[PDB]
Amino acid sequence: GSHSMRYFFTSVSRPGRGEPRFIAVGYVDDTQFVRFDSDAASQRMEPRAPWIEQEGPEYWDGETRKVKAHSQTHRVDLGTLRGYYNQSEAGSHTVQRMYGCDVGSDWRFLRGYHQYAYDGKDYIALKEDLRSWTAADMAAQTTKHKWEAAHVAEQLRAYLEGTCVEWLRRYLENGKETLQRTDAPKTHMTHHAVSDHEATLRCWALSFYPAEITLTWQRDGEDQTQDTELVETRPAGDGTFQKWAAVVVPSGQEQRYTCHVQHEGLPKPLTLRWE
Amino acid sequence: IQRTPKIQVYSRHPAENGKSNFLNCYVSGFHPSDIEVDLLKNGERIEKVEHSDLSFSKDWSFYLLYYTEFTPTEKDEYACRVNHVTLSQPKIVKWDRDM
Amino acid sequence: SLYLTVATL
Repeated sequence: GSHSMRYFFTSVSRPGRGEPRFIAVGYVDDTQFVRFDSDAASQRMEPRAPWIEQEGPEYWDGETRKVKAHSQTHRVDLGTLRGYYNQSEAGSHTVQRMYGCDVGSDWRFLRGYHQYAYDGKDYIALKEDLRSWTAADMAAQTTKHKWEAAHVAEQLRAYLEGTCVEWLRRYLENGKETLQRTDAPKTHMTHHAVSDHEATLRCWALSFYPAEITLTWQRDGEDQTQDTELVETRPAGDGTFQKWAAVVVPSGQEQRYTCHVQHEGLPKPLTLRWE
Repeated sequence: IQRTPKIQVYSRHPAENGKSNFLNCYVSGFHPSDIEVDLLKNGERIEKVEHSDLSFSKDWSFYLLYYTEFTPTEKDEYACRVNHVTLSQPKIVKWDRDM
Repeated sequence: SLYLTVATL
């Protein structure tokens, strides 16, 4: 299946005193493998997965050097943006950045990305063709003109199609024991009487990986959304994910309902029906 | 802009009295990132609580997982207390074994 | 592996 590598960066200004809070995390698919927190004592890029600990000293020194350079750019950006939007220096603001690459099922470059946000809203993003920019407003337009003249897209395209893909493949191999393994959801159903004539059926999907999944309820072979509830997919905390979907039904009619589970770790979708 | 946090309180493994587990409070869809999250035991804050590294979704809203190792009982009550700029007062979501 | 150069806004 396809795979991806992504880096997330968040910088929060602190007008009261000192420098912005900077936090960066790296991910391969749904597995975090590195992080950097300006508030931490190491002041170094740190491992968050066993398979990346294999990397030698030159790796960590290079990554640390580069991530620090990123925080400084963000620090500068927070100031530049404050001016563009003509904002006070007393309020705290946020700059976020995300970039990375995807490899298709053929393990070749599929797509790349590089987007930026200010105070939780799109600011500027590299288009899919990795040659043009999408600017949300006139502040972002000035940035766009500057990056076009400096040919920033060309430099990024080189990384996204080359370096990015090359390292993603390296990580996929080094951590193949987990990164290239799918964990099928473990499923079961619970029953809870809410009244003398009504009962709730909850369909559970546990300890699965990756996070992508679909849970659907059917009544007599027909999809049902009325009287149902599905919670957002949530992390179990051990690297896997969880989710459930519930439906309220007439006591005694539980057998008409079936829960359908689709996940790439499943050869065919699962179908559950209450006892 | 600002966005209010969605909250989910749940255990990593099926709740079983007397058996060690992990209590989770997953907060997502919020902005800005500054947030206060405490796990409570019978109303009191738990000290040994950790959280994942700050990350965010496609729409830029943030998410964080706060967790602590715990042992559920029939009496003890657990909940997650969340405070954010978008909230007039601290929000509290009690832990339900069936959710 | 992180990108090398980072252009400012």
